[PDB]
Amino acid sequence: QTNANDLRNNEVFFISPSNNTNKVLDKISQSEVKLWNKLSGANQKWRLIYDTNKQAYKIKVMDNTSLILTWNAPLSSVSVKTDTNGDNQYWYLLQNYISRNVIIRNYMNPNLVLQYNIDDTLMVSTQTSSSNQFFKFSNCIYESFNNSTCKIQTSLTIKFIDKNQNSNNVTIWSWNNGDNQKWKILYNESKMAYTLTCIKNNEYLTWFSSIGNNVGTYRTEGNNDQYWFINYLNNDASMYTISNFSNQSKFLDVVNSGLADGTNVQVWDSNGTSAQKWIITRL
Amino acid sequence: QTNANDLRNNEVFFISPSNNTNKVLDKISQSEVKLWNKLSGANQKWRLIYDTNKQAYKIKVMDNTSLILTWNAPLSSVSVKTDTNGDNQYWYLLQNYISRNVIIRNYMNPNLVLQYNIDDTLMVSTQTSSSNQFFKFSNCIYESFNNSTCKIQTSLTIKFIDKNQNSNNVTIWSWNNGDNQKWKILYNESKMAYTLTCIKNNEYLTWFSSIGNNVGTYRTEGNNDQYWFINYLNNDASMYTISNFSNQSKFLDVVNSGLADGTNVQVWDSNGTSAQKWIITRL
Repeated sequence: QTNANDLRNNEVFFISPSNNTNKVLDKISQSEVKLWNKLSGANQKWRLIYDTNKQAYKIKVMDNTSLILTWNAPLSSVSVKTDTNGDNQYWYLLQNYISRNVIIRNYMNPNLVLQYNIDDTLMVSTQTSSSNQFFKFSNCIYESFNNSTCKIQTSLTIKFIDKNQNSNNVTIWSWNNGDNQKWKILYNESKMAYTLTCIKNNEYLTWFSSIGNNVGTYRTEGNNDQYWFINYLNNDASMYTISNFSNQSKFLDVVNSGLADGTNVQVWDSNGTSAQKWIITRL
Repeated sequence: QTNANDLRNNEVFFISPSNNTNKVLDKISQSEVKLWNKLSGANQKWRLIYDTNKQAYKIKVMDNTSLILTWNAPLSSVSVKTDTNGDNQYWYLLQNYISRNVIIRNYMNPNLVLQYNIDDTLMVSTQTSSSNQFFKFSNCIYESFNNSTCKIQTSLTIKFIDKNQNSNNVTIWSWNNGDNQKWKILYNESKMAYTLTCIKNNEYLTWFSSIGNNVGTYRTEGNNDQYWFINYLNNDASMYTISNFSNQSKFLDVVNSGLADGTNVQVWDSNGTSAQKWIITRL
């Protein structure tokens, strides 16, 4: 139904066993992983990091530890460990087109794939036709927010994305409960990106690409500068970046990290600062 | 760039080694397969037949022999043999999202995948990280006809799809070299189906689906009855079926198999007759 769960570089996923949508791959401690009941905590979320030479991925937990899924060669166990770029920490993600099921096949020893056991433990094993070696990937951000109305807070202070009443200009402002501060998030299948639609005027959060660096709202023309990528912070699934479809380097940004009402929301070159960190919450 | 090469049930493909797009899997004799340089024979074309229970496919050669790709258990050789629905004749097709490369992994013994050797022979083997176990799949019809102008002959007699002068109607007619007998075929990424635009008037071949069985031409609105699926005959890649996106059971049909100039063209329930068999030729 959607291409939003495709195995894209730099997206974040729940990894579930094919036999149970309510369990997910879960970092349970400093080193151990297991299948666990789905709670949508950061320790159940995994960023894919593709290497184009190997055609394989690293699988990184998003609880801010930066640990990656690791085959404990020469044993049959798996863990989460420091990224040392080991062959044993790379995994092919090879997908069945119809069912969407994926094998997670080790790069160092491609005889071996990830397997889930009856008792919810994980291991690597030689390959069989059992469903205990098939997993599904669901994109966390799409699950959280697609076709949903949201408040969007700057990390800098308790202030939200606000469309001006006279202008179509976007600023940060305190919570009014106003429709000018509420945004309908919707994935576009064809662009493979999001629109954010102000509830007040039913138009798209827009980087005015022609004019300069200003972000406001604008007509629903579907121009390139009206589409956005929404991701978690590189290491941390408690906050989000919002970057523009027209230029990936351009991130939604509070001008000069201004803390007060009315301070302008723009796009700015990618920098890692708190000015470009946001908190999207569903209403 | 295109979803047209996706590993769809009931499509026909060239199967290429990842290291060379000019080579394809070729049935060279009654029982043997080998990589060969890409030519135009139906012995280099393979239909996928998916089993929902197995999550795997049979891979059927299209030279009208009906033979399918077979692991010669317990040896390491492969061949083409009579379809017995053997576990050794089913193959998982598991694909890498970014590169589009596919492993061809045996259902009976999933330790084993198809491998191409430097001498162009094929075998099965335990899995490695080598490019010699990665294949590309290219949809033959898309490669043959996308964005090209074609003539379309009924199998019944040497006559062609023809938009009449005085109406929107389509019939079969003897060849005039007329613009009204020429059809631009173009795949639509969203619909995952083709349009056929009459060169004379820039209109889509269209089933008038609200009011009867008639096929003619109509304005480029992009309605469901203006899109078509183009496939080879189930067994035989010298001829084609053309069926309607609106309702897949409705196939392009020469009314009552009339052989004469002006015989109407319609859609009709799938029945395997010569009236529903066409010959598409690129001009």
